[PDB]
Amino acid sequence: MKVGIVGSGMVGSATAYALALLGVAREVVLVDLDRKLAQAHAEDILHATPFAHPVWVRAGSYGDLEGARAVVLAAGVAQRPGETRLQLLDRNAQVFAQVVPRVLEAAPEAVLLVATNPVDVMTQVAYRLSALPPGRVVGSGTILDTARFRALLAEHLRVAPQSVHAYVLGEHGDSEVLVWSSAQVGGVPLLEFAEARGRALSPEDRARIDEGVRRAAYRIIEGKGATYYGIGAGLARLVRAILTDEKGVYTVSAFTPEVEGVLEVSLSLPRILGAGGVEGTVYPSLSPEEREALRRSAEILKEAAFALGF
Amino acid sequence: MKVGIVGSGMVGSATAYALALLGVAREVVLVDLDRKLAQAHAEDILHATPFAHPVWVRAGSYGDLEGARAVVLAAGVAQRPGETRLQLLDRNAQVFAQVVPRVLEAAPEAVLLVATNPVDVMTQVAYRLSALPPGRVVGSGTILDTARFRALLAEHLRVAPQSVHAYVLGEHGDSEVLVWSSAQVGGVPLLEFAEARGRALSPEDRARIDEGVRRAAYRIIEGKGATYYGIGAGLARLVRAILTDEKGVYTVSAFTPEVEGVLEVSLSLPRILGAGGVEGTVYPSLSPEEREALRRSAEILKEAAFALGF
Amino acid sequence: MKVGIVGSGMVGSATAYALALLGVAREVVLVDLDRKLAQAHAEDILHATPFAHPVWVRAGSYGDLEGARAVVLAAGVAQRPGETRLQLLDRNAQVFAQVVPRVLEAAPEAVLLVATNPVDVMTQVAYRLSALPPGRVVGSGTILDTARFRALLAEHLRVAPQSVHAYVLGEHGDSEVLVWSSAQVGGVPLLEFAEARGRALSPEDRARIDEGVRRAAYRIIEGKGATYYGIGAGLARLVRAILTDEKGVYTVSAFTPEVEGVLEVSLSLPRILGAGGVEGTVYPSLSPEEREALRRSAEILKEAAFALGF
Amino acid sequence: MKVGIVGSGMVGSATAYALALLGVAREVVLVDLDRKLAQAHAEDILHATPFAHPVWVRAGSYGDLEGARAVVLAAGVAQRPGETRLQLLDRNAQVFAQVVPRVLEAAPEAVLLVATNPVDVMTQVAYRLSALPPGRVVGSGTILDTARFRALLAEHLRVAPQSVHAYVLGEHGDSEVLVWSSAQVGGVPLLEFAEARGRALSPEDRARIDEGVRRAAYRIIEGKGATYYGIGAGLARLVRAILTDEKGVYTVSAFTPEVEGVLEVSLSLPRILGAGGVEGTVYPSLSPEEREALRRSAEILKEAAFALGF
Ligand SMILES: NC(=O)c1ccc[n+]([C@@H]2O[C@H](COP(=O)([O-])OP(=O)(O)OC[C@H]3O[C@@H](n4cnc5c(N)ncnc54)[C@H](O)[C@@H]3O)[C@@H](O)[C@H]2O)c1
Ligand SMILES: NC(=O)c1ccc[n+]([C@@H]2O[C@H](COP(=O)([O-])OP(=O)(O)OC[C@H]3O[C@@H](n4cnc5c(N)ncnc54)[C@H](O)[C@@H]3O)[C@@H](O)[C@H]2O)c1
Ligand SMILES: NC(=O)c1ccc[n+]([C@@H]2O[C@H](COP(=O)([O-])OP(=O)(O)OC[C@H]3O[C@@H](n4cnc5c(N)ncnc54)[C@H](O)[C@@H]3O)[C@@H](O)[C@H]2O)c1
Ligand SMILES: O=P(O)(O)OC[C@H]1O[C@](O)(COP(=O)(O)O)[C@@H](O)[C@@H]1O
Ligand SMILES: O=P(O)(O)OC[C@H]1O[C@](O)(COP(=O)(O)O)[C@@H](O)[C@@H]1O
Repeated sequence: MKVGIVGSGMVGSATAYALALLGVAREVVLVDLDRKLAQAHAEDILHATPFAHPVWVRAGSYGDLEGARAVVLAAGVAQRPGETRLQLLDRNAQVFAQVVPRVLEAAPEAVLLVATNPVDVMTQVAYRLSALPPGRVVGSGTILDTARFRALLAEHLRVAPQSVHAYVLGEHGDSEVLVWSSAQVGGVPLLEFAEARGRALSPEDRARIDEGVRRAAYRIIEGKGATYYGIGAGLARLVRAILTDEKGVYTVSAFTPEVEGVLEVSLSLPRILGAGGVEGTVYPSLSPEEREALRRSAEILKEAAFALGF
Repeated sequence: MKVGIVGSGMVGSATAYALALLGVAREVVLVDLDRKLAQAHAEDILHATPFAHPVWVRAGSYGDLEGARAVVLAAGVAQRPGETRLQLLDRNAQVFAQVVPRVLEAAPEAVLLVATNPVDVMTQVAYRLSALPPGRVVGSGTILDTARFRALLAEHLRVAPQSVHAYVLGEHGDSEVLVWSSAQVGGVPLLEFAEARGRALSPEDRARIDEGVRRAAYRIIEGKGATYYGIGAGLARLVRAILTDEKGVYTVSAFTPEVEGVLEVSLSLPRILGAGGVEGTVYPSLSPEEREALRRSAEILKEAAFALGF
Repeated sequence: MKVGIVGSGMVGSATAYALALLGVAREVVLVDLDRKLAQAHAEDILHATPFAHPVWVRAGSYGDLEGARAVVLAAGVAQRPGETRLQLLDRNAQVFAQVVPRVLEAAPEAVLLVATNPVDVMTQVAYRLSALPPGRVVGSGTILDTARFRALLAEHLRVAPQSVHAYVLGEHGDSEVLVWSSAQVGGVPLLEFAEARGRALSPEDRARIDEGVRRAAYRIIEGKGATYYGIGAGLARLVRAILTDEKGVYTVSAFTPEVEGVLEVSLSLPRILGAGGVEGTVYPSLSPEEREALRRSAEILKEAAFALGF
Repeated sequence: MKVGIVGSGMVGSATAYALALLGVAREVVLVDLDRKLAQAHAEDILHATPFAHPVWVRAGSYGDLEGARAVVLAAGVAQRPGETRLQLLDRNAQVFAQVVPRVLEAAPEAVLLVATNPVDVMTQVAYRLSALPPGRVVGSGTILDTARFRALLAEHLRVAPQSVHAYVLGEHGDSEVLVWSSAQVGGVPLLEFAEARGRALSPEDRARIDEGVRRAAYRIIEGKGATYYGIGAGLARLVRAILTDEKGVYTVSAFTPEVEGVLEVSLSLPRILGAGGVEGTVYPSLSPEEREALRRSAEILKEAAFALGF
């Protein structure tokens, strides 16, 4: 099987690295405007393969994406001093108007996995331009925020992250919704589990954890300039779910007909991931405060998309 | 690291095979009264290692368990031509009186993982004889039952079993409790999830599944004569959690001070598993019906233990 | 991807178990005349999946094999007391004459992996009946003998088997050829490495090791009746190489146009294994003594396949 | 188990990333003068864990290395504009003079794995300053050059790199030695194997491959600015060999008493890797030209180390 990655920057390359180390696919193709950049990352990653799994890693053109079961869109415009959030959005939408049709021309049957930020709006753009069934276009969404939420809770509880069933929904950003209400561990309410563990989650602890998730990216960027290991692994995990027709449940972004009264908007909800991309959407147990948060998050994304024309 | 397995029958050897294939430990030692048997299994598994991971698989004596972080107790007696079950229960308790002291004498710090049936009572016996803290003695318990419940639900919902958070508690027997009330998928009640999945769980479906779990072993024995693959993988999973100090949550058996009223009895509950064995016990959200069922199970188990004198 | 296994005995089930534990394929189908048996094993293995990877394990008929990229042929051998060598052969050959066309009818593109013994003769038989290119029909051959040679050398040298580059060629039987002449570790001749390691291989050690390989199966059977863990892993590994189009080198059996003179004979040689089965065959450096022993090995097999009618 | 990494740049972080994704150790500690850099990388990697294996990833000080079984030394100062490699070497040696004692103060029994370049010289420095047994100080050496040699050959032959038994010895640099003489695939000499595969290695192909290996870093740097994925996977693989007491053979750098008549020099040769670091060294079959090449490489490295006072 083959996986394509358009945009060979830190995110696209870290993603290829994860796919290689975990042996998700026999072939990985990197495509970038800067051909020398993609070739360098590709050789660097190919050299890692003898230590792990045989994988044909190479740089290429859109045409080289032929036959790919999934293509990760991690292409973005370089940020500069004095660039509002909207200015970025417009520029990246221009990038996608070029990339999407070019990718689909070479790999018409590929599932598109959107990473470019703002991921929810870009997922909407990809969806509109692709003219494919809604589920064929998936955005990473809050899959990384959910991981962050689980990792911070795990550190507080001294339990493996994978045993912490907590979710983050809505916008991958400021208005995201941490679903404390139905969070559970071992089949019991999170707060109740924490107490039993002797590591109760006080209101102070919860506010601190909220900040940790919400300000996660900002803090990482402050220390190293950009984030990429976390998303790289999240993208690789989603790619594997797709290539293996896993039918696993993840909080990812996709075109949603209606959510809390907001129509035609892309945001994250728990969904079933398989060979055709998203093949099922679930609407979880939300408290009133959470439903309110979700509505607001959806309206924010709806207006951002609308202003752009999608 | 080293893992020991006392009792090289189908269960014990199947566990060793899974451990080797997954490369959980650098060394696996098999010990059995029938040395030819243990040696045959050890060589057969050793021959599989070049296809998987480097593991020194070998047969030996109790002294060869020295240094083992975990030792699986899968040693039991063969049923006689015209004997009952309580007959075996006493016979096996005598095996443990020989095995336990000999094990802890060679590996004083090892965590004991009990597989021998009846697993719950055998766990309490191991507990009494070991003179180690409660958590150091763990029984497979309903770990396999929980696995069957998720597998059956997975087939019905067409989702990965790992995405189905449903548990089976109590006795690893007919009095086990299927926790339907708190079962969830994607943070949604099981029934509601099945609904939105277009694969609703009718009263009949639930009844058919409930029976598929309870009669699982019976059905397999009818066609195979015994079960080993399922439990072998479960035991290997638990050994891995222990060696890596995972801190993962599983439904396993352990000496419990108080459960739904009953006192000092070994039964399954969701517990945190790590280097010291079980290091935390929690009680899931149960319905009135399930509570009563769990109490009955505990009472039933308490009575059985007392009778043997443990 | 789907993998099929015909014959749910100990070999067939152990192979399925390894495939499940390693998550090689999303679906594994067991097919066996003894329907209850295949169902018992399928169920036992399915229950292990929640501990490893999501795999749809089930029992079924030939039609359920459609889409399978690889089908393991492990059915036959059911010798009667007093029954002759050839007599048993004819009975197996007949089984194959019925199984092969039915499997290829359901999955025409599937690669055939033969396990039934005598594997070399049964591989030639499946080859003639299949009407497919020579590489589409692969036999386990000396895959296990090679693993045994490495394992025993590994124990003597105290190094990982994967670092011992030694092979066993020819027939998977008494005529097998242990290639001592060109065996190497770290790019150094075996004997020269052994000495540098402070663990020289005396003529006594070699004879002993040679005996440990040749009598491997015999010794295991004395202890537990039959072998299956070693071959189960080997088969699972070859299936993985095929499903992932690995292009890895293994000593397996396949119809061979010419071997040291003998024409049209099936036996083991280092071959490149990929999605189309074997796609390359080479002859390692052999010493006069090894080359001659291989020729006689090819002769025996040649005569054996003829007498049978293939 | 715990692994420490001093130097949280791209190499150090990429290494921690591979370790986390592969679940090599339960705990990974990143130590860096730039505290915010190490914290940001640690959080970014911690966030990837829910998608793979539970690993406590964190930034810390030397005291946090306590109990570490292995500590990767990837520390180095940023090169100044116009500064030469030799001038940079002096500064990095001073860093080691400070780093080595601190590491050993906190983790006296740890194996030190050197990554900072020039790796052979820095390994010699680490060795002299450490005062530990020779095998306890290991340098990545030519592990990556060997990987590159195999990757390039694999692409030419269209076979898995792990099936290509070729090595690169001596200096991790311009004088490195490509051991063409004893390189083999399937027990067959490399050139002979290439012919059979129908992809012969012409003099021109061999020269191109030599340049491909020798100029690999240079070529990646001109496109990416630096290399890190390849070495990150190689370092992680070595760490794993150490923690599991693998006893695997790899081409790595370590203090060598005598090589081609050159005394007390650090360079790469095939070695056995286990819990104590390197526990055995062997000398591969070398042609006259390779021996000459190795001698020159060894002389270049001894002079280089001697100039620093090591
Ligand atoms: N979804 C998440 O959780 C998440 C996490 C981290 C980063 N991101 C986002 O992913 C994007 C990329 O980040 P990055 O750090 O890798 O940045 P870079 O490191 O800026 O990566 C962008 C690359 O895309 C390439 N590119 C632009 N147009 C292209 C085109 N038309 N065709 C092919 N390649 C093209 C560029 O040349 C550049 O190398 C950003 O929008 C970033 O904000 C998302
Ligand atoms: N926990 C579960 O869910 C589960 C699942 C399947 C089987 N089991 C149980 O595991 C046990 C073993 O099953 P099995 O199929 O391997 O049976 P066998 O095939 O009956 O295995 C028992 C082995 O223990 C050995 N033994 C007895 N005393 C010993 C001693 N003192 N020292 C060393 N070895 C000793 C015996 O020689 C025998 O080979 C049974 O009690 C079975 O009911 C439990
Ligand atoms: N082993 C190999 O084959 C190989 C391959 C590629 C790069 N490298 C080498 O690894 C080194 C690092 O490369 P990099 O790309 O990560 O560079 P960076 O990205 O330059 O990494 C160096 C980091 O170490 C930190 N540091 C310096 N002194 C320290 C000290 N005294 N204590 C704690 N931390 C300290 C610095 O703050 C810096 O962030 C270089 O010497 C590079 O040449 C080796
Ligand atoms: O804790 P449980 O109920 O045994 O579930 C464990 C399973 O949960 C998972 O973390 C998935 O959880 P989610 O479905 O909430 O995302 C798996 O990775 C893991 O195998
Ligand atoms: O010891 P080397 O030369 O680094 O080769 C190591 C590789 O050898 C293998 O054991 C394969 O050896 P073979 O090609 O002889 O079968 C791989 O599993 C392993 O990755």
